[PDB]
Amino acid sequence: SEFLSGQAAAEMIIDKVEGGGFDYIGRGQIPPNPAELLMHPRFEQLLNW
Amino acid sequence: DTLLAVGNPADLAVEAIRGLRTSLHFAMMEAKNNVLMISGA
Repeated sequence: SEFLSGQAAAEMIIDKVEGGGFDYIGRGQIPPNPAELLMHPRFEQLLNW
Repeated sequence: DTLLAVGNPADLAVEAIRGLRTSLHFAMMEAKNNVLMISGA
C-alpha cells in the first residue's frame, strides 16, 4: 500500500522470509481504496522490475 | 441525497460496480467512441 500510494520506495518494501528463503512484500496498512491503488502504474512498474 | 459510491465506498453494491468498471474497461475498448449508453428494460 505504501509503495502504491507513493510514500515508500521500491526497495523499502521487500523483506526476507526467515525460514523460507524467499522475499516477500506485505500489504502494508489497509488502504481506503485498495482497488484503485492496484490500478496505479506503480504496480506494473514494480512487477516489471 | 448522495451517491452510494461516495457515501459508503466499502459497500457490497459498490464492489460489484467496481467489478463492472473493470469489465467495461475491457468491453469498451475497440468501440466507436467513449460514449456508454445505459438503458433500463
